[PDB]
Amino acid sequence: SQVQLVESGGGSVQAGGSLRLSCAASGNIADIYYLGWFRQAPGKEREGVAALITYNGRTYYADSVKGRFTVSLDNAKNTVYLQMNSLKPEDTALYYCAAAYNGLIAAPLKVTRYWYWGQGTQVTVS
Amino acid sequence: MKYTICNFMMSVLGIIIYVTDLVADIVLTVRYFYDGQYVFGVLTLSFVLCGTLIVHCFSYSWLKDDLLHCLQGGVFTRYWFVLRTGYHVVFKDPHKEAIDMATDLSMLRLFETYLEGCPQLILQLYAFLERGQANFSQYMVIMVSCCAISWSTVDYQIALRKSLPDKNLLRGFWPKLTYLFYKLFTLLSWMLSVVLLLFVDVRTVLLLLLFLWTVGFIWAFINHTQFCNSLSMEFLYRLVVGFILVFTFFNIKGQNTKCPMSCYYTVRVLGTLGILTVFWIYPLSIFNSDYFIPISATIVLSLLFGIIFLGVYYGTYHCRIRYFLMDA
Ligand SMILES: CCCCCCCCCCCC(=O)OC[C@H](COP(=O)(O)OCC[N+](C)(C)C)OC(=O)CCCCCCCCCCC
Repeated sequence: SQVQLVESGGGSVQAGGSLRLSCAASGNIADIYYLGWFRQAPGKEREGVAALITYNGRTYYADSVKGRFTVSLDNAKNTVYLQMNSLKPEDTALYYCAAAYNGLIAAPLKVTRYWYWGQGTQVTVS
Repeated sequence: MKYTICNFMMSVLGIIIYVTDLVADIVLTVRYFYDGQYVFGVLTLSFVLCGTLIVHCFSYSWLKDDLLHCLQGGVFTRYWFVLRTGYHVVFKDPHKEAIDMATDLSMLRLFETYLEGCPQLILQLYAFLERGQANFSQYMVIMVSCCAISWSTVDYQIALRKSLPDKNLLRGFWPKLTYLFYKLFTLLSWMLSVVLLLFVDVRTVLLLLLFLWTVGFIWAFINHTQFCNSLSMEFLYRLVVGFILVFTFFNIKGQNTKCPMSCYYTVRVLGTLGILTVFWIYPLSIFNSDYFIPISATIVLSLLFGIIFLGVYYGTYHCRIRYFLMDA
Protein backbone atom coordinates (compact mmCIF):
# COMPACT_ATOMS: atom_id res chain seq x y z
CA SER A 1 0.00 0.00 0.00
CA GLN A 2 2.21 2.81 -1.29
CA VAL A 3 -0.80 5.17 -1.19
CA GLN A 4 -2.64 6.08 2.01
CA LEU A 5 -5.45 8.45 2.97
CA VAL A 6 -5.44 10.85 5.93
CA GLU A 7 -8.71 12.45 7.04
CA SER A 8 -9.31 15.30 9.47
CA GLY A 9 -11.80 18.01 10.34
CA GLY A 10 -14.66 15.86 11.59
CA GLY A 11 -16.57 16.95 14.66
CA SER A 12 -19.90 17.98 16.13
CA VAL A 13 -21.62 21.00 14.58
CA GLN A 14 -24.97 22.54 15.48
CA ALA A 15 -27.70 21.98 12.90
CA GLY A 16 -27.90 24.70 10.27
CA GLY A 17 -24.20 25.56 10.57
CA SER A 18 -21.19 24.72 8.44
CA LEU A 19 -18.33 22.23 8.57
CA ARG A 20 -15.23 21.60 6.45
CA LEU A 21 -13.46 18.24 6.13
CA SER A 22 -9.98 17.67 4.69
CA CYS A 23 -8.61 14.53 3.05
CA ALA A 24 -4.97 14.23 2.01
CA ALA A 25 -3.49 11.52 -0.22
CA SER A 26 0.03 10.32 0.60
CA GLY A 27 2.03 8.81 -2.25
CA ASN A 28 1.37 9.13 -5.98
CA ILE A 29 -1.97 10.04 -7.57
CA ALA A 30 -0.69 10.54 -11.11
CA ASP A 31 -3.00 7.85 -12.52
CA ILE A 32 -5.74 8.36 -9.90
CA TYR A 33 -8.89 9.45 -11.74
CA TYR A 34 -11.76 9.62 -9.23
CA LEU A 35 -11.78 10.55 -5.56
CA GLY A 36 -14.76 11.46 -3.43
CA TRP A 37 -16.60 11.05 -0.16
CA PHE A 38 -19.19 8.73 1.38
CA ARG A 39 -21.19 8.78 4.61
CA GLN A 40 -21.82 5.88 7.00
CA ALA A 41 -24.47 5.80 9.71
CA PRO A 42 -26.06 2.70 11.26
CA GLY A 43 -29.04 1.28 9.41
CA LYS A 44 -28.11 2.20 5.83
CA GLU A 45 -25.49 1.55 3.16
CA ARG A 46 -22.69 3.73 1.80
CA GLU A 47 -23.79 6.51 -0.54
CA GLY A 48 -21.69 8.86 -2.65
CA VAL A 49 -21.75 12.33 -1.11
CA ALA A 50 -19.60 13.94 -3.81
CA ALA A 51 -16.68 13.26 -6.13
CA LEU A 52 -14.34 15.01 -8.53
CA ILE A 53 -11.82 14.22 -11.25
CA THR A 54 -8.13 14.93 -10.72
CA TYR A 55 -7.59 15.70 -14.41
CA ASN A 56 -10.66 17.78 -15.30
CA GLY A 57 -12.31 18.75 -12.02
CA ARG A 58 -15.94 17.91 -12.84
CA THR A 59 -17.62 17.74 -9.42
CA TYR A 60 -20.16 14.93 -9.66
CA TYR A 61 -22.75 15.25 -6.90
CA ALA A 62 -25.68 13.33 -5.42
CA ASP A 63 -29.34 14.32 -5.65
CA SER A 64 -29.69 14.27 -1.86
CA VAL A 65 -27.02 16.96 -1.38
CA LYS A 66 -26.95 18.55 -4.83
CA GLY A 67 -26.37 22.30 -4.77
CA ARG A 68 -25.41 22.31 -1.09
CA PHE A 69 -21.81 21.09 -0.75
CA THR A 70 -18.60 22.40 -2.31
CA VAL A 71 -15.79 19.93 -3.02
CA SER A 72 -12.50 21.07 -4.56
CA LEU A 73 -9.00 19.70 -5.07
CA ASP A 74 -5.71 21.60 -4.78
CA ASN A 75 -2.77 20.00 -6.58
CA ALA A 76 -0.08 21.85 -4.59
CA LYS A 77 -0.58 19.56 -1.58
CA ASN A 78 -2.52 16.78 -3.36
CA THR A 79 -5.38 17.38 -0.94
CA VAL A 80 -9.15 17.39 -1.42
CA TYR A 81 -11.52 19.53 0.65
CA LEU A 82 -15.28 19.11 1.13
CA GLN A 83 -17.44 21.84 2.67
CA MET A 84 -20.93 21.42 4.12
CA ASN A 85 -23.55 24.12 4.62
CA SER A 86 -26.98 24.08 6.30
CA LEU A 87 -26.33 20.86 8.19
CA LYS A 88 -29.27 18.64 9.17
CA PRO A 89 -29.46 15.75 11.67
CA GLU A 90 -29.55 13.13 8.90
CA ASP A 91 -26.09 14.33 7.82
CA THR A 92 -24.62 12.81 11.00
CA ALA A 93 -22.59 9.83 9.77
CA LEU A 94 -19.08 8.42 9.44
CA TYR A 95 -17.55 10.11 6.39
CA TYR A 96 -15.08 8.06 4.34
CA CYS A 97 -12.69 9.50 1.76
CA ALA A 98 -11.60 7.21 -1.07
CA ALA A 99 -9.97 7.32 -4.50
CA ALA A 100 -10.25 5.17 -7.61
CA TYR A 101 -8.05 4.43 -10.60
CA ASN A 102 -9.30 5.14 -14.10
CA GLY A 103 -11.29 2.38 -15.76
CA LEU A 104 -14.03 1.44 -18.18
CA ILE A 105 -16.89 2.28 -15.81
CA ALA A 106 -17.39 6.03 -15.40
CA ALA A 107 -19.60 6.39 -12.31
CA PRO A 108 -17.98 8.28 -9.42
CA LEU A 109 -20.76 7.42 -6.98
CA LYS A 110 -20.86 3.60 -6.84
CA VAL A 111 -19.51 2.15 -3.60
CA THR A 112 -17.72 -0.70 -5.39
CA ARG A 113 -16.27 1.63 -8.04
CA TYR A 114 -13.48 2.91 -5.79
CA TRP A 115 -10.36 0.87 -5.07
CA TYR A 116 -8.81 2.00 -1.77
CA TRP A 117 -10.40 3.95 1.07
CA GLY A 118 -9.41 5.77 4.25
CA GLN A 119 -10.11 5.56 7.96
CA GLY A 120 -12.70 8.34 7.88
CA THR A 121 -13.90 10.90 10.40
CA GLN A 122 -17.06 11.27 12.48
CA VAL A 123 -19.47 14.14 11.81
CA THR A 124 -22.25 14.93 14.29
CA VAL A 125 -25.17 17.29 13.67
CA SER A 126 -27.50 18.39 16.46
CA MET B 1 0.15 -43.86 -29.22
CA LYS B 2 2.77 -45.28 -26.86
CA TYR B 3 2.35 -42.52 -24.23
CA THR B 4 5.71 -40.87 -24.84
CA ILE B 5 7.67 -38.82 -22.31
CA CYS B 6 6.21 -35.59 -23.72
CA ASN B 7 2.74 -36.89 -22.87
CA PHE B 8 3.92 -37.61 -19.31
CA MET B 9 5.18 -34.03 -19.07
CA MET B 10 1.69 -32.99 -20.19
CA SER B 11 0.27 -34.99 -17.27
CA VAL B 12 2.87 -33.61 -14.85
CA LEU B 13 2.24 -30.03 -15.99
CA GLY B 14 -1.46 -30.59 -15.32
CA ILE B 15 -1.17 -31.32 -11.61
CA ILE B 16 0.57 -28.00 -10.99
CA ILE B 17 -2.17 -26.31 -13.02
CA TYR B 18 -4.89 -28.10 -11.04
CA VAL B 19 -3.43 -27.45 -7.58
CA THR B 20 -2.46 -23.84 -8.34
CA ASP B 21 -5.93 -23.17 -9.75
CA LEU B 22 -7.55 -24.61 -6.62
CA VAL B 23 -5.28 -22.82 -4.14
CA ALA B 24 -5.56 -19.50 -5.99
CA ASP B 25 -9.36 -19.61 -5.76
CA ILE B 26 -9.16 -20.33 -2.03
CA VAL B 27 -6.65 -17.50 -1.59
CA LEU B 28 -8.79 -15.17 -3.72
CA THR B 29 -12.00 -16.14 -1.93
CA VAL B 30 -10.36 -15.46 1.43
CA ARG B 31 -9.03 -12.17 0.04
CA TYR B 32 -12.52 -11.08 -1.04
CA PHE B 33 -13.99 -11.99 2.35
CA TYR B 34 -11.16 -10.10 4.05
CA ASP B 35 -11.68 -7.15 1.67
CA GLY B 36 -15.45 -7.09 2.25
CA GLN B 37 -16.47 -8.19 -1.27
CA TYR B 38 -18.81 -10.94 -0.11
CA VAL B 39 -20.70 -11.06 -3.43
CA PHE B 40 -17.50 -11.52 -5.43
CA GLY B 41 -16.29 -13.96 -2.77
CA VAL B 42 -19.13 -16.47 -2.70
CA LEU B 43 -19.35 -16.38 -6.50
CA THR B 44 -15.62 -17.11 -6.82
CA LEU B 45 -15.95 -20.10 -4.49
CA SER B 46 -19.27 -21.23 -5.98
CA PHE B 47 -17.89 -21.62 -9.51
CA VAL B 48 -14.95 -23.79 -8.44
CA LEU B 49 -17.10 -25.76 -5.98
CA CYS B 50 -20.03 -26.29 -8.35
CA GLY B 51 -17.60 -27.08 -11.15
CA THR B 52 -15.80 -29.67 -9.02
CA LEU B 53 -19.06 -31.24 -7.82
CA ILE B 54 -20.31 -31.77 -11.38
CA VAL B 55 -17.03 -33.35 -12.49
CA HIS B 56 -17.01 -35.63 -9.45
CA CYS B 57 -20.42 -36.95 -10.53
CA PHE B 58 -18.96 -38.01 -13.88
CA SER B 59 -15.78 -39.34 -12.27
CA TYR B 60 -17.63 -41.45 -9.70
CA SER B 61 -20.07 -42.76 -12.31
CA TRP B 62 -17.31 -43.81 -14.71
CA LEU B 63 -15.39 -45.68 -12.00
CA LYS B 64 -18.57 -47.32 -10.69
CA ASP B 65 -19.70 -48.29 -14.20
CA ASP B 66 -16.41 -50.07 -14.92
CA LEU B 67 -16.34 -51.58 -11.42
CA LEU B 68 -15.92 -42.60 2.11
CA HIS B 69 -16.47 -44.14 -1.33
CA CYS B 70 -18.03 -40.97 -2.75
CA LEU B 71 -14.80 -39.00 -2.30
CA GLN B 72 -12.58 -42.09 -2.64
CA GLY B 73 -12.78 -41.89 -6.44
CA GLY B 74 -12.56 -38.15 -6.97
CA VAL B 75 -10.53 -36.17 -9.48
CA PHE B 76 -7.48 -36.10 -7.19
CA THR B 77 -7.58 -39.90 -6.92
CA ARG B 78 -7.45 -40.22 -10.72
CA TYR B 79 -4.33 -38.05 -10.86
CA TRP B 80 -2.37 -40.27 -8.47
CA PHE B 81 -2.87 -43.43 -10.55
CA VAL B 82 -2.10 -41.57 -13.79
CA LEU B 83 1.19 -40.33 -12.35
CA ARG B 84 2.08 -43.85 -11.19
CA THR B 85 1.31 -45.32 -14.63
CA GLY B 86 3.23 -42.53 -16.36
CA TYR B 87 6.28 -43.13 -14.18
CA HIS B 88 6.07 -46.87 -14.87
CA VAL B 89 6.02 -46.19 -18.63
CA VAL B 90 9.15 -44.04 -18.33
CA PHE B 91 10.93 -46.71 -16.28
CA LYS B 92 9.96 -49.44 -18.77
CA ASP B 93 -0.72 -53.58 -22.60
CA PRO B 94 0.39 -51.06 -19.96
CA HIS B 95 0.46 -48.21 -22.48
CA LYS B 96 -3.14 -48.87 -23.53
CA GLU B 97 -4.28 -48.74 -19.90
CA ALA B 98 -2.21 -45.60 -19.32
CA ILE B 99 -3.55 -43.70 -22.33
CA ASP B 100 -7.11 -44.82 -21.58
CA MET B 101 -6.86 -43.42 -18.05
CA ALA B 102 -5.35 -40.21 -19.44
CA THR B 103 -8.16 -39.57 -21.92
CA ASP B 104 -10.76 -40.21 -19.22
CA LEU B 105 -8.98 -37.46 -17.28
CA SER B 106 -9.02 -35.09 -20.26
CA MET B 107 -12.83 -35.20 -20.43
CA LEU B 108 -13.19 -34.39 -16.73
CA ARG B 109 -10.75 -31.47 -16.75
CA LEU B 110 -12.37 -30.01 -19.86
CA PHE B 111 -15.67 -29.88 -17.97
CA GLU B 112 -13.85 -28.66 -14.86
CA THR B 113 -12.16 -25.92 -16.88
CA TYR B 114 -15.16 -24.72 -18.89
CA LEU B 115 -17.66 -24.95 -16.01
CA GLU B 116 -15.34 -22.96 -13.72
CA GLY B 117 -12.91 -20.94 -15.84
CA CYS B 118 -15.45 -19.43 -18.22
CA PRO B 119 -17.98 -18.36 -15.53
CA GLN B 120 -15.12 -17.06 -13.37
CA LEU B 121 -13.18 -15.15 -16.04
CA ILE B 122 -16.35 -13.14 -16.65
CA LEU B 123 -16.51 -12.48 -12.90
CA GLN B 124 -12.83 -11.54 -12.66
CA LEU B 125 -12.99 -9.34 -15.76
CA TYR B 126 -16.04 -7.73 -14.17
CA ALA B 127 -14.04 -7.04 -11.01
CA PHE B 128 -10.90 -5.94 -12.87
CA LEU B 129 -12.66 -3.60 -15.32
CA GLU B 130 -14.84 -1.97 -12.65
CA ARG B 131 -12.19 -0.98 -10.09
CA GLY B 132 -9.55 -0.27 -12.74
CA GLN B 133 -6.28 -1.64 -11.38
CA ALA B 134 -7.35 -4.80 -9.49
CA ASN B 135 -4.76 -6.51 -7.28
CA PHE B 136 -2.07 -9.19 -7.48
CA SER B 137 -4.24 -12.07 -6.25
CA GLN B 138 -6.87 -11.40 -8.92
CA TYR B 139 -4.14 -11.50 -11.57
CA MET B 140 -3.11 -15.02 -10.54
CA VAL B 141 -6.66 -16.35 -10.90
CA ILE B 142 -7.05 -14.74 -14.33
CA MET B 143 -3.66 -16.04 -15.48
CA VAL B 144 -4.10 -19.60 -14.18
CA SER B 145 -7.62 -19.82 -15.61
CA CYS B 146 -6.25 -18.52 -18.90
CA CYS B 147 -3.60 -21.22 -18.61
CA ALA B 148 -6.14 -23.82 -17.45
CA ILE B 149 -8.28 -23.14 -20.52
CA SER B 150 -5.15 -23.10 -22.68
CA TRP B 151 -3.76 -26.29 -21.15
CA SER B 152 -7.03 -28.25 -21.09
CA THR B 153 -7.82 -27.37 -24.71
CA VAL B 154 -4.43 -28.68 -25.86
CA ASP B 155 -4.61 -31.81 -23.70
CA TYR B 156 -8.14 -32.55 -24.87
CA GLN B 157 -6.93 -32.03 -28.44
CA ILE B 158 -4.11 -34.53 -27.92
CA ALA B 159 -6.51 -37.10 -26.46
CA LEU B 160 -8.65 -37.15 -29.62
CA ARG B 161 -5.65 -37.77 -31.88
CA LYS B 162 -4.57 -40.76 -29.77
CA SER B 163 -7.92 -42.35 -28.86
CA LEU B 164 -9.75 -42.68 -32.16
CA PRO B 165 -8.08 -43.06 -35.57
CA ASP B 166 -10.63 -40.77 -37.25
CA LYS B 167 -8.48 -37.72 -36.40
CA ASN B 168 -5.45 -38.97 -38.33
CA LEU B 169 -4.82 -35.65 -40.12
CA LEU B 170 -4.70 -33.90 -36.73
CA ARG B 171 -1.04 -34.85 -36.26
CA GLY B 172 1.26 -31.84 -36.01
CA PHE B 173 2.31 -28.96 -33.80
CA TRP B 174 0.40 -26.32 -35.78
CA PRO B 175 -3.18 -27.71 -35.40
CA LYS B 176 -2.87 -27.68 -31.61
CA LEU B 177 -1.68 -24.06 -31.91
CA THR B 178 -4.32 -22.68 -34.30
CA TYR B 179 -7.10 -24.37 -32.33
CA LEU B 180 -5.63 -23.08 -29.07
CA PHE B 181 -5.44 -19.49 -30.30
CA TYR B 182 -8.90 -20.09 -31.76
CA LYS B 183 -10.41 -20.71 -28.32
CA LEU B 184 -8.67 -17.77 -26.64
CA PHE B 185 -9.58 -15.29 -29.37
CA THR B 186 -13.23 -16.28 -29.77
CA LEU B 187 -13.69 -16.46 -25.99
CA LEU B 188 -11.90 -13.16 -25.27
CA SER B 189 -14.25 -11.42 -27.69
CA TRP B 190 -17.20 -13.12 -25.97
CA MET B 191 -15.81 -12.61 -22.45
CA LEU B 192 -15.49 -8.86 -23.02
CA SER B 193 -18.83 -8.78 -24.84
CA VAL B 194 -20.71 -10.25 -21.87
CA VAL B 195 -18.88 -7.98 -19.42
CA LEU B 196 -20.02 -4.88 -21.32
CA LEU B 197 -23.62 -6.10 -21.11
CA LEU B 198 -22.95 -7.11 -17.50
CA PHE B 199 -22.48 -3.44 -16.55
CA VAL B 200 -25.76 -2.00 -17.86
CA ASP B 201 -28.15 -4.65 -16.50
CA VAL B 202 -27.02 -7.78 -14.65
CA ARG B 203 -30.51 -9.31 -14.52
CA THR B 204 -31.04 -9.17 -18.29
CA VAL B 205 -27.68 -10.84 -19.01
CA LEU B 206 -28.47 -13.77 -16.71
CA LEU B 207 -31.85 -14.06 -18.43
CA LEU B 208 -29.99 -14.33 -21.73
CA LEU B 209 -27.85 -17.06 -20.15
CA LEU B 210 -30.96 -19.13 -19.39
CA PHE B 211 -32.24 -18.68 -22.95
CA LEU B 212 -28.85 -19.71 -24.34
CA TRP B 213 -28.60 -22.51 -21.77
CA THR B 214 -31.97 -23.95 -22.80
CA VAL B 215 -31.04 -23.81 -26.49
CA GLY B 216 -27.86 -25.75 -25.75
CA PHE B 217 -29.85 -28.13 -23.56
CA ILE B 218 -32.49 -28.54 -26.28
CA TRP B 219 -29.96 -28.96 -29.09
CA ALA B 220 -28.20 -31.89 -27.41
CA PHE B 221 -31.62 -33.41 -26.74
CA ILE B 222 -32.40 -32.85 -30.43
CA ASN B 223 -28.99 -34.29 -31.35
CA HIS B 224 -29.80 -37.45 -29.30
CA THR B 225 -26.42 -37.39 -27.56
CA GLN B 226 -25.54 -40.47 -25.50
CA PHE B 227 -22.45 -40.48 -23.29
CA CYS B 228 -23.45 -42.04 -19.96
CA ASN B 229 -24.86 -45.54 -19.50
CA SER B 230 -27.17 -44.38 -16.71
CA LEU B 231 -30.32 -42.65 -17.95
CA SER B 232 -30.41 -40.20 -15.03
CA MET B 233 -26.69 -39.43 -15.24
CA GLU B 234 -26.80 -38.64 -18.97
CA PHE B 235 -29.18 -35.69 -18.53
CA LEU B 236 -26.49 -34.18 -16.31
CA TYR B 237 -24.10 -34.42 -19.26
CA ARG B 238 -26.80 -33.03 -21.56
CA LEU B 239 -27.38 -30.15 -19.14
CA VAL B 240 -23.65 -29.43 -18.75
CA VAL B 241 -22.83 -29.47 -22.47
CA GLY B 242 -25.59 -26.92 -22.98
CA PHE B 243 -23.82 -24.57 -20.58
CA ILE B 244 -20.50 -24.88 -22.43
CA LEU B 245 -22.09 -24.00 -25.78
CA VAL B 246 -23.12 -20.65 -24.28
CA PHE B 247 -19.44 -19.62 -24.48
CA THR B 248 -17.75 -21.71 -27.18
CA PHE B 249 -18.91 -24.26 -29.74
CA PHE B 250 -17.98 -27.93 -29.47
CA ASN B 251 -19.90 -29.81 -32.22
CA ILE B 252 -21.90 -32.23 -30.08
CA LYS B 253 -21.69 -35.87 -31.21
CA GLY B 254 -19.25 -34.87 -33.96
CA GLN B 255 -21.70 -36.04 -36.64
CA ASN B 256 -22.79 -32.56 -37.76
CA THR B 257 -22.25 -31.22 -41.29
CA LYS B 258 -20.52 -27.91 -40.24
CA CYS B 259 -23.89 -26.21 -40.63
CA PRO B 260 -24.68 -25.74 -36.89
CA MET B 261 -21.24 -24.26 -36.24
CA SER B 262 -21.73 -21.72 -39.03
CA CYS B 263 -25.22 -20.90 -37.74
CA TYR B 264 -23.79 -20.56 -34.23
CA TYR B 265 -20.94 -18.25 -35.22
CA THR B 266 -23.10 -16.30 -37.67
CA VAL B 267 -25.19 -15.40 -34.63
CA ARG B 268 -21.94 -14.74 -32.75
CA VAL B 269 -20.51 -12.36 -35.36
CA LEU B 270 -23.71 -10.37 -35.89
CA GLY B 271 -24.55 -10.62 -32.19
CA THR B 272 -21.17 -9.28 -31.11
CA LEU B 273 -21.16 -6.53 -33.74
CA GLY B 274 -24.82 -5.77 -33.05
CA ILE B 275 -24.00 -5.03 -29.41
CA LEU B 276 -21.29 -2.50 -30.29
CA THR B 277 -23.50 -0.62 -32.76
CA VAL B 278 -26.05 -0.08 -29.99
CA PHE B 279 -23.23 1.13 -27.74
CA TRP B 280 -21.68 3.20 -30.57
CA ILE B 281 -24.64 4.75 -32.41
CA TYR B 282 -26.29 5.34 -29.02
CA PRO B 283 -23.64 6.60 -26.56
CA LEU B 284 -23.80 5.38 -22.96
CA SER B 285 -23.10 7.83 -20.14
CA ILE B 286 -22.11 4.93 -17.87
CA PHE B 287 -19.08 3.93 -19.94
CA ASN B 288 -15.90 5.99 -20.30
CA SER B 289 -14.78 6.89 -23.82
CA ASP B 290 -11.08 6.79 -22.91
CA TYR B 291 -11.12 3.08 -22.05
CA PHE B 292 -14.09 1.94 -24.16
CA ILE B 293 -12.41 2.39 -27.55
CA PRO B 294 -9.50 0.13 -26.51
CA ILE B 295 -12.17 -2.45 -25.64
CA SER B 296 -14.14 -1.89 -28.85
CA ALA B 297 -10.98 -2.50 -30.87
CA THR B 298 -10.08 -5.48 -28.67
CA ILE B 299 -13.44 -7.24 -29.01
CA VAL B 300 -13.71 -6.81 -32.79
CA LEU B 301 -10.07 -7.58 -33.59
CA SER B 302 -10.03 -10.67 -31.37
CA LEU B 303 -13.20 -11.91 -33.07
CA LEU B 304 -11.71 -10.96 -36.45
CA PHE B 305 -8.67 -13.14 -35.72
CA GLY B 306 -10.82 -15.76 -33.99
CA ILE B 307 -12.85 -16.41 -37.13
CA ILE B 308 -9.69 -16.38 -39.27
CA PHE B 309 -8.13 -19.11 -37.12
CA LEU B 310 -11.36 -21.10 -37.42
CA GLY B 311 -11.19 -20.80 -41.21
CA VAL B 312 -7.58 -21.98 -41.12
CA TYR B 313 -8.66 -25.00 -39.07
CA TYR B 314 -11.09 -26.31 -41.69
CA GLY B 315 -9.01 -25.22 -44.67
CA THR B 316 -6.19 -27.59 -43.68
CA TYR B 317 -7.52 -30.46 -41.53
CA HIS B 318 -11.24 -31.13 -42.04
CA CYS B 319 -13.25 -46.25 -27.66
CA ARG B 320 -15.02 -44.02 -25.13
CA ILE B 321 -14.33 -40.56 -26.62
CA ARG B 322 -16.34 -41.38 -29.76
CA TYR B 323 -19.38 -39.97 -27.93
CA PHE B 324 -17.68 -37.02 -26.22
CA LEU B 325 -17.43 -33.56 -27.79
CA MET B 326 -15.34 -33.65 -30.96
CA ASP B 327 -14.38 -31.47 -33.95
CA ALA B 328 -13.96 -27.74 -33.22
C1 LIG C 1 -9.38 -17.54 -22.46
C2 LIG C 1 -9.98 -16.19 -22.23
C3 LIG C 1 -8.97 -15.08 -22.29
C4 LIG C 1 -9.12 -14.06 -21.20
C5 LIG C 1 -7.88 -13.84 -20.38
C6 LIG C 1 -7.10 -12.61 -20.75
C7 LIG C 1 -7.63 -11.33 -20.16
C8 LIG C 1 -7.14 -10.08 -20.84
C9 LIG C 1 -7.52 -8.80 -20.15
C10 LIG C 1 -8.23 -7.80 -21.04
C11 LIG C 1 -8.51 -6.51 -20.36
C12 LIG C 1 -8.68 -5.37 -21.31
O1 LIG C 1 -9.11 -5.48 -22.42
O2 LIG C 1 -8.25 -4.22 -20.79
C13 LIG C 1 -8.49 -3.01 -21.55
C14 LIG C 1 -7.20 -2.50 -22.13
C15 LIG C 1 -6.92 -1.05 -21.79
O3 LIG C 1 -6.51 -0.26 -22.93
P1 LIG C 1 -5.23 0.71 -22.83
O4 LIG C 1 -5.48 1.96 -23.63
O5 LIG C 1 -4.05 -0.15 -23.17
O6 LIG C 1 -5.18 1.13 -21.28
C16 LIG C 1 -3.90 1.48 -20.68
C17 LIG C 1 -3.93 2.90 -20.18
N1 LIG C 1 -3.02 3.23 -19.02
C18 LIG C 1 -1.62 3.34 -19.50
C19 LIG C 1 -3.41 4.53 -18.41
C20 LIG C 1 -3.09 2.16 -17.98
O7 LIG C 1 -7.13 -2.81 -23.55
C21 LIG C 1 -6.04 -3.43 -24.03
O8 LIG C 1 -5.16 -2.82 -24.59
C22 LIG C 1 -6.01 -4.92 -23.81
C23 LIG C 1 -5.86 -5.72 -25.07
C24 LIG C 1 -5.28 -7.10 -24.81
C25 LIG C 1 -5.58 -8.12 -25.90
C26 LIG C 1 -4.71 -8.00 -27.13
C27 LIG C 1 -5.28 -8.65 -28.37
C28 LIG C 1 -5.95 -7.70 -29.34
C29 LIG C 1 -5.23 -6.39 -29.54
C30 LIG C 1 -6.14 -5.18 -29.61
C31 LIG C 1 -5.66 -4.01 -28.80
C32 LIG C 1 -6.18 -2.67 -29.28
